[PDB]
Amino acid sequence: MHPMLNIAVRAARKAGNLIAKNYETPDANDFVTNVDKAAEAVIIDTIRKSYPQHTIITEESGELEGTDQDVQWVIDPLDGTTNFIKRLPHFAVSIAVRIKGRTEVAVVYDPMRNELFTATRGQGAQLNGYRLRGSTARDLDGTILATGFPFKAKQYATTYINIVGKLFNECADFRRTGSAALDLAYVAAGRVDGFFEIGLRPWDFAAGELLVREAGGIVSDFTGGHNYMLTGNIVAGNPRVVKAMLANMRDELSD
Amino acid sequence: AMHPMLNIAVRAARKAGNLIAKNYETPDAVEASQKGSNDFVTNVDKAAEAVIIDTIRKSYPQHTIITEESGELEGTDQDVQWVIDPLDGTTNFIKRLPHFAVSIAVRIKGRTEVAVVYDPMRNELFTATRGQGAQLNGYRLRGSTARDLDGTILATGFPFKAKQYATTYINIVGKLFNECADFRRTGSAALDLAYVAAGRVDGFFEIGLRPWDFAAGELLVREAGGIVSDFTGGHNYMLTGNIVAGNPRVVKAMLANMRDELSDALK
Amino acid sequence: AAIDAFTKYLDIDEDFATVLVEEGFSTLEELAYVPMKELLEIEGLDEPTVEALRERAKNALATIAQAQEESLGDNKPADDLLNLEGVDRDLAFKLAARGVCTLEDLAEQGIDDLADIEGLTDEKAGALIMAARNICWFGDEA
Ligand SMILES: [Mg+2]
Ligand SMILES: [Mg+2]
Repeated sequence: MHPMLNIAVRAARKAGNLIAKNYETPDANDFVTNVDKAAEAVIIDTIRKSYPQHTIITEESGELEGTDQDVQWVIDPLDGTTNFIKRLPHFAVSIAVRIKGRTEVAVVYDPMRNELFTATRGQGAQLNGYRLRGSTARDLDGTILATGFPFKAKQYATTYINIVGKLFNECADFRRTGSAALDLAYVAAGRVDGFFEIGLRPWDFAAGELLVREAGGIVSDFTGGHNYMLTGNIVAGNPRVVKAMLANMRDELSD
Repeated sequence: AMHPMLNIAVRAARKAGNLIAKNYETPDAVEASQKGSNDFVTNVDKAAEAVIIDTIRKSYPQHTIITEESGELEGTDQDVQWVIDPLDGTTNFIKRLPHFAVSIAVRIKGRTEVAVVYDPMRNELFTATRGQGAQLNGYRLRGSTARDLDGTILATGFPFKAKQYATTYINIVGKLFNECADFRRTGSAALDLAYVAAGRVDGFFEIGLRPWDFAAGELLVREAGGIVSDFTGGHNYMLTGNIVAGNPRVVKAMLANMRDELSDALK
Repeated sequence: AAIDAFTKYLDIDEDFATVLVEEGFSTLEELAYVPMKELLEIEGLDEPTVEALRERAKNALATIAQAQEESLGDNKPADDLLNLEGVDRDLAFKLAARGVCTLEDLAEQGIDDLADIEGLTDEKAGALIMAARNICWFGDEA
């Protein structure tokens, strides 16, 4: 848990350094993808030097294998890309290392605020030396929902709207900074009570789901199942609020 | 040079924000109490408001002050007002969500003249003075140059104090989601207005906002190329608390889109 | 620190003396026999009282054994945690030892939570947890 985490942390460090460096060339749709590729490539170099056996899984490069196919590196060098496209500073790098059909290492690093959340299965998820103890809410009273509008899954638009309508009738308020990984980190660190989003992808939540579960929370799909890994339908938070949310949101779904 | 009252206001906001940051790293010192709907108010609010009032009275012992807590402290004069929010997004500071700001603006003869908002967590300082413009830490602010409701990002707020409009509100958002790309929700009206003036989000709108939660941001978005209005194109937004703001094209498109979805109570 | 142990050891009458840690009274099995070269240093306990000491010593060993077998059973897989279909007595051992001695807190444990369970794979564990979610969250019963 020490060496893998140290390597991942150094990788996220280099990624965040390059990202923040390139964040100072003001321009007013492509160069964002260029620096994305560059950060992904220096991450790839970090993967090749240290442990050249593991395999890499990126939204961009798909999956690039080596010899140890049992150790997958799921590295999103940027989440909430549109923010960095608009200079809105809410974005992070999400490193994940899955071993034996299961996530084991997780890191989410915002270089702007310098937020470096780490997570090993079992021993838990730390932040800068602090332990994330989830949220204290037992229901949907006065709580905050890290809600995410499906700007890539417009098919479920109206369904999602009715769902969030019922929620806001029941719950208190939403938040959306346009960064799934950071949303998961925040709901993990008790900064926002509950979280739920539609149509996500493994390279996005790969680390955040572990960050949440290690914080006395759970991650599931809209039907309590465990296929949210690929169905992109995720609800997360400490179990009280997740139960209180599912009990209200089940009866207006379509999947 | 630098507008005088603007300098006093930014110094006061700096001190208040330093106190805010000080209270932030201590999740013990905050001793809040619930006052409205799904939100507390902390002792930190009182401390920051006190610091701001004192710093203002130091160099202005007669100006009128306005605040959510102290209502309206009528100084010996009543033409120079200081609308103050020592915290926008107290809900976030409760949960220590690092996204909030202090807000200070000055009204002269009813017209906002200088305004500042301050995010201590990112050390961002949105200043804006009338007839000279808005600045972010020393850079000009022009707002998003987007020309239509396509690909835009829309900042908004849910009416946790007036949830009756929610349904209507929902429909509005629903309608908007037909065209716009994505929304934004930070629970901080002032910072939403700033981001609009910052060109970070390409449009903002909220149903039923408090007067001292935009009187600083509205001058920012004004002098940053953007315009503000109510949901019917009028100037009564200061009373209804119903705000839309952004560059002229996106504001016009939003108003055209919402002319139907809206309810007659709001118009 | 033995005050709960020697309650009734030399207990034909407790107003004789407190037990002796000079020989230890802290092995309880290798102390089944200590010769009379050192067991003449006790006073006020004649030979019938010595046989009574042996009887109450068997009783004290019984007390320590009972304390052992009672503190061990911090598992208590209950009927509400045994009735669960697919959850036998042994899976109930392992689950009530995992850290959830109930069902409501059980529906609040994911796959990786209930992984490494003796007698359950990953997929069937997930199916059982989903069934527990049906019986605690989805069924909407009380
Ligand atoms: Mg990505
Ligand atoms: Mg306020």
